[PDB]
Amino acid sequence: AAVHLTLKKIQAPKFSIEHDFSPSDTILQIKQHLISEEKASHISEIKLLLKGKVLHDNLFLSDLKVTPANSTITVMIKP
Amino acid sequence: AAVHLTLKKIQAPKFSIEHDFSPSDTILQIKQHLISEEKASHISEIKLLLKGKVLHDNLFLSDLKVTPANSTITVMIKP
Amino acid sequence: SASKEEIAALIVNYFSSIVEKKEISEDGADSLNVAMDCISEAFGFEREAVSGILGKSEFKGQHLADILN
Amino acid sequence: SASKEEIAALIVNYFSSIVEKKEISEDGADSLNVAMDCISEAFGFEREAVSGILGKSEFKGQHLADILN
Amino acid sequence: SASKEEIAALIVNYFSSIVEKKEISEDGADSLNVAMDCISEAFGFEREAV
Amino acid sequence: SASKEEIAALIVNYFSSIVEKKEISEDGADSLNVAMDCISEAFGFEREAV
Repeated sequence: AAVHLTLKKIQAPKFSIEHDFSPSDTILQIKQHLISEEKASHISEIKLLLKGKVLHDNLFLSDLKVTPANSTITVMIKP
Repeated sequence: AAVHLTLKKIQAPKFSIEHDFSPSDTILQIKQHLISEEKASHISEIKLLLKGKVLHDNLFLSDLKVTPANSTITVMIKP
Repeated sequence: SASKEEIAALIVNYFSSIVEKKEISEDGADSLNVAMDCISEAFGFEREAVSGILGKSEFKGQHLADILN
Repeated sequence: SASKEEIAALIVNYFSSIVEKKEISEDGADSLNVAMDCISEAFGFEREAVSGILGKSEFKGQHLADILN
Repeated sequence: SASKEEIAALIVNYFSSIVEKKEISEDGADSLNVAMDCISEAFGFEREAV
Repeated sequence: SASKEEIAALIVNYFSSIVEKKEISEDGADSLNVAMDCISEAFGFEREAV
């Protein structure tokens, strides 16, 4: 059952985008999505956080225990 | 018109007593009352305060702007 | 970097913590209440102003800078 | 005498003062909010626990003793 | 770690230095002298003892 | 009299020493590194500048 995530980048220039992922997707897949959306060029440029926790690539989305449609992943990008 | 004052000593052994004074009485008169009540032997042994202000003997009770019946003078006694 | 007024307010704030949390006998709370009024009178602030004084971002930041040197 | 946890809580408290009082742009408040969550996570306390941590008589008294030396 | 009496005694010491250097008015000093006695009482020691 | 940037740079310096001495976990350090970048942004300087 899909997880509707918001991906919010606060570093100027900010963005906020949305996408449905599977609970069985990994953090790596969310970074791969960001590259598909041309927000970055390589996964190494991207950090993702849930609240103050930096999320490692191997984590499964279901491990985050986010809500089905109300949660936001913070995006840090260093080119 | 009389001022009904409460005179409260917090230093153990505590006391709390009441007396009506005139607005034209002075702070000296209240210390003299305390001696009349055998709470002390000389006015020099007594300090009086209203909230955090130490009251000088020459002050008039009307200068304190206390309420007619709800105010308390703190009493410190050093024998 | 704390002013004597700021220090006095910290002292009042400490005694206030004890009285509010009932960490002292009632007679001891009465004594600290007199002490808090006297300090406030001596340093020229209202006892009720203490939270505001210690609550300024400016004070918090400077005190943090003192701590972090 | 402050622990690194107490220092972290002071820092979170300072940024919280800025955000609460709206002393920064909305985008800057968003950045400090992320920063406050990261600090809280790093030092093992909940962000909502900070007031309680700094509010203990014990902390206030020790910090006062540090200040008064 | 400072005991409650030690904290109270440092506070009394701080106020004594403010009065002794005349950093506030004489009326202010009056009030701080009363404070110091109430603080000594609250924390169960004598001011002289500080 | 410390400016807001000065305060922010002292904070960044404090966190950098915690990370560098490994006083919290590697995951903690990850989080503090993100904090430091957000702090630098909030107060209008670059972290390298600190």
